[PDB]
Amino acid sequence: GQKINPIGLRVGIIRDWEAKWYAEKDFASLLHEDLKIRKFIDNELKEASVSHVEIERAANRINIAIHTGKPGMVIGKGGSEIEKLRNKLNALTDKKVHINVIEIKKVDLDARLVAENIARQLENRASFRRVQKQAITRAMKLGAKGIKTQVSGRLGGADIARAEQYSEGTVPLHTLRADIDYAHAEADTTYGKLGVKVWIYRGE
Amino acid sequence: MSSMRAERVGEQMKKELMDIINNKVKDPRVGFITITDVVLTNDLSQAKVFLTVLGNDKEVENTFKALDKAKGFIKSELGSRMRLRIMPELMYEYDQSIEYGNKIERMIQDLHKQDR
Amino acid sequence: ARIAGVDIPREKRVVISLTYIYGIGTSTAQKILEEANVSADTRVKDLTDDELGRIREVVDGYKVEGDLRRETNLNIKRLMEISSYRGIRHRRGLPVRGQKTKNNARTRKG
Amino acid sequence: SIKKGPFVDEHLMKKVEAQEGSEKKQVIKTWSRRSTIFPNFIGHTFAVYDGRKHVPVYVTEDMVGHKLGEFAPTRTFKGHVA
Amino acid sequence: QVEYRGTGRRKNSVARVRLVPGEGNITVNNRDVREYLPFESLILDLNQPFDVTETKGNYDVLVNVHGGGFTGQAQAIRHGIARALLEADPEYRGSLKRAGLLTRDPRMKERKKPGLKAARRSPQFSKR
Amino acid sequence: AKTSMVAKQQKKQKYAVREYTRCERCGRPHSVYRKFKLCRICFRELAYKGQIPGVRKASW
Amino acid sequence: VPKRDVLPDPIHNSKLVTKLINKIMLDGKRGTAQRILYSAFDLVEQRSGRDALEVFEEAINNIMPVLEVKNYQVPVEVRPERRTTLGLRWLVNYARLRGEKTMEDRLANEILDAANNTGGAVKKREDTHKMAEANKAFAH
RNA sequence: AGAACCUUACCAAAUCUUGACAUCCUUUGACAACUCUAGAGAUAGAGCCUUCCCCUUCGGGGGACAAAGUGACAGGUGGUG
RNA sequence: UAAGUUGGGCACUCUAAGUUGACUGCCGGUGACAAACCGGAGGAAGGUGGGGAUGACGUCAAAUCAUCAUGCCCCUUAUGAUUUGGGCUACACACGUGCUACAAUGGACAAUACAAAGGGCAGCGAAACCGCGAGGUCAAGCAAAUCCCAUAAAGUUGUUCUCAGUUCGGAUUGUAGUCUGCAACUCGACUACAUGAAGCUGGAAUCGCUAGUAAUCGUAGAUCAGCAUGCUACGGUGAAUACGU
Repeated sequence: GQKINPIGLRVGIIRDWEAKWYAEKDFASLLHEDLKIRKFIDNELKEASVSHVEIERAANRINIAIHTGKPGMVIGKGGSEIEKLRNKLNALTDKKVHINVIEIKKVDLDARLVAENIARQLENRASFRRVQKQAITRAMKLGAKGIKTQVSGRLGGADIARAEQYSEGTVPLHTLRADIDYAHAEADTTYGKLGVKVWIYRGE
Repeated sequence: MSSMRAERVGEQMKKELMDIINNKVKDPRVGFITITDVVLTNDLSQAKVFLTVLGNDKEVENTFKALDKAKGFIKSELGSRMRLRIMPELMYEYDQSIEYGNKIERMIQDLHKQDR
Repeated sequence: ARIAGVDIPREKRVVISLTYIYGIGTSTAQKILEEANVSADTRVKDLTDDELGRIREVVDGYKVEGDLRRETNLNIKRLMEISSYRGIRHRRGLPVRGQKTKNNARTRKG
Repeated sequence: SIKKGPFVDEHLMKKVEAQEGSEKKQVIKTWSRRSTIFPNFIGHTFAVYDGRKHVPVYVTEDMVGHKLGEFAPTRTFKGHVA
Repeated sequence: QVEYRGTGRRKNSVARVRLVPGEGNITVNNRDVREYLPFESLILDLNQPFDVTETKGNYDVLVNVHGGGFTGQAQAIRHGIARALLEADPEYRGSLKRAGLLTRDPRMKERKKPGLKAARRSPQFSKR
Repeated sequence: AKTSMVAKQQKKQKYAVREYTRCERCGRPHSVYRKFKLCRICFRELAYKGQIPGVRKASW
Repeated sequence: VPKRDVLPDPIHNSKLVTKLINKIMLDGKRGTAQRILYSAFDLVEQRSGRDALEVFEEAINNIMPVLEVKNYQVPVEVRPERRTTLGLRWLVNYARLRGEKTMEDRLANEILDAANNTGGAVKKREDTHKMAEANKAFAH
């Protein structure tokens, strides 16, 4: 297509892969097992808005690291909920796991977090325009070299598929030394689907 | 890109253009007894004038450097003469067909030489 | 002609003469030159007493005078006599293995 | 092409064997797409299901150039004006 | 005696050209050139090194070459010969720069792009 | 439709070769890769996602 | 603009043989084309025994055109390189169109006849001359 | 980027209707391998065996289900770029 | 030593990761002195060396609800669905693509050479035996610079066909076999034999190619239990043409 998710080209040059394990011809089993944990992630997504997870496969152990929106209750008061998450994952993937929760970068300047935020804000019957203004305001307040959020679909309870963009600063896409964070989200209340792609440009 | 109307405009513009260039362009010291032929686009905004001069490769250049200045007078009088609505811009170019056609006659010698 | 079959080109090589009509054919050239020795000595008909000594015996088993004709005739007789599950597709130009005919030009068909 | 000798379905053969022990039967409902011509089907009749309705066709004595898998094209009129 | 070395890499063909004293000749893989390289009467180009470089004193050649086509292998000998002449003494380096055949040609077969076919022809246009 | 194909390819088969390697996350019948058991578009989607550690395009 | 010309030739005497081996190289095969042009070389040196250089030079000096055309038609002066290339192309076209028996009898007959300044080569030459001289009405 | 069956969305036939599949409640539970029979096959009847395997402080959970009832339902390659 | 199989080194090539390098970076001239332009030297790379991904704003109510999701309408004892046959591929046909020939630069026969890339654990089948061939059978090595798939074809070395519907040509069907599939008929491929139509470069129109290029001739991979005239990737021979808008 005209525009392709840039993090597809970015990976393998400056940034690591979403999922990582040892190389062998039995990649089908590893990928079909990883898909189960990826689909299971939604349970923690719906309450902690975890951006993404890097999963590692040791000699016989599995290491993951979630980027939660807040670590306080994902780690629990004193570890009241991590053990049951580990047990559920062990049951589902038919293999144990080594959960290492790390809080996402303190500033809410990342991509998937704000993407889910604005998706839920739209689903809660709030003006996408005002939400975008707040998002870009706090984005430039926090300090970012470039940030744009696109939306598409039937906005504002309409029947017309229109698209909007609200960017700021220098945002080099064709440039490769950009170190960006492409995200996506889906939102609706009663009307179809409304996709949003948030782009973050932090440092070169 | 050509219509009969453009042809009539070219003929009637040639007749007046030859007249003005040889009877009213005094100030350029290099006046030259010239022959002319003119073509235009279908919309009469562009016109090409083709002409011949007598002299060397510095006298044709002097005459051209004089025609370049005189273009204003030519356009003014030409618009003051003809009914045409939009004055076409005018550029003057040598009719290379004169020398090319002469060179075209040259190889005739070669055909007659080998057969004789 | 003289050697066998119906007619044989004169002053020609044997390899094309044996394949000018219904006969041994030229795809069996390697087999016939391995078994027999009568071949294209030169482009003209050099049939001598030494020639045709054993090539007729080597090709004898391939009785081709009307054998293919009778075989095909009985095959088409069975085709149009018995149920024509293949005969129905034999009018449209389809083989036993099928053709998926789309460019039905006027060669096999009316 | 050909493997395991002649190809059968091993259940139509049961029906034909059961109906051939007594006087031969001229009505046999079947599918007949995984069976081949072989001498045990002489004197019988089969209704091969071409796709709309199985139509009986009697077995003749010259089954060398015909197969019982198909008697008429499943493409009725063979998809053509003529 | 002393033996120089040169190499030629072009058209995915690498010739490990080794130069030895002698009458001036080659042994491609310990074999003669006339029958190894099919229809290769083009040895005029291969001996152009002797006719234009280092006066006309022919120098024996031993070449172990693998990869690429026979013509590419033949042109790969020229690069090795030229390199050996260079490393013999730098006096003719400039002349070889001015006599051609010294700048290695990086022109090899390029990639295949979608849109071509068995004949490397771009797709046609919607006519009629 | 395909809602019964997702189970038919998973249900019993009459003989040895009766199935096709369909996609797991997707239900796309055609254009599947037997190495990953995923369709043409699913492979592209996850490769753009960087899930597979394989290298990126434009390496030749 | 660049031509990527090739200097050397198995027969060093004439560099037009480079163009010969290039144009007769149809269907991506060089060996048999070079073989048949060597056969033409030998036969033209044999039939009416003379060095093929003189007969080839006569063919490439008598069949050279001076009148060509570049909905108007105009005679144009020809560059020598284009003139030689068109002459060699016409030679190979005559070789194709003659369709004689042997590999090179047609080729040798063509070169010899062109050296004689007769035959279909000069017929095409006078066709170019008279067709272009018919177009002189647009020169003025 | 694989049309003999499966493949395929259609027709015909054998056919069920919480349905082919899947989840939620319960009677509960390691999911039945193989044969004979009616049946074009499905499917069905059985012989046969699936058969707490993990924690079990004796349950229970889960964990699969053998069949069953239940309201949702599931489902649409039905439609709408 | 048949052969890099062996002892010896990484010398060369090649082999993967750091580093210089082509960046206008220098000179002469042109250019308003500047930018820039032309030529040159050095220089593999001279005016971004070549090739590939990265396709602005947007246009097409362009395509996809049939990857997936997806709001709404409908059937929901049928508009859902278990199993068997076909069917998307039929032909008075036309269409566009692709493959094969119209040829003696050729066909046919015999000895003979040059390539990289990719895949391989139950798969890749070393050698070999048998068979008319397809292929049947046994069998070596290898989780891979070891071993295999696998030979490169044209081409070099000699011969024949001698201008014909041709020793061009394989469309057409028939006979008997081979791999896989329980099954090769609508419905795989291949083989041995026979049969031998048109087509002798194609009218107006018409497409493709700017240098390792076209054109040509081969090779490998996926698609697969088996089935590629389609696709991708690799390799070999290898030209002129652009004066000029």
